[PDB]
Amino acid sequence: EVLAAANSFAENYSATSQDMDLFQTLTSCTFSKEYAWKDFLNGIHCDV
Amino acid sequence: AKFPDSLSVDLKTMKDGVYRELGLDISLPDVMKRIAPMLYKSSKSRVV
Repeated sequence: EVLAAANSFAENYSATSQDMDLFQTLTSCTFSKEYAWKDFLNGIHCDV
Repeated sequence: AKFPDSLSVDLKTMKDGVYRELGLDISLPDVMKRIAPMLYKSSKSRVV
């Protein structure tokens, strides 16, 4: 039922500027100094 | 104008519809001043 409700809500969801801002808030940087592990691992290379 | 009384309603519909499709708002002068109005129906009336 939760999955069905999620599908029903997402199929009829309209993007909003405030919702975009809050999603970016989630995506944006943090109040604590965090190391960017994603681009570090993406750009890393190991040699034997 | 042709139907002057509906101009304010048309403005509000422009404000909300473009906001619905794309996050940018036209109340900001930079977008509405030139960038958005490019999507208008021209009156050149080419004949082929």
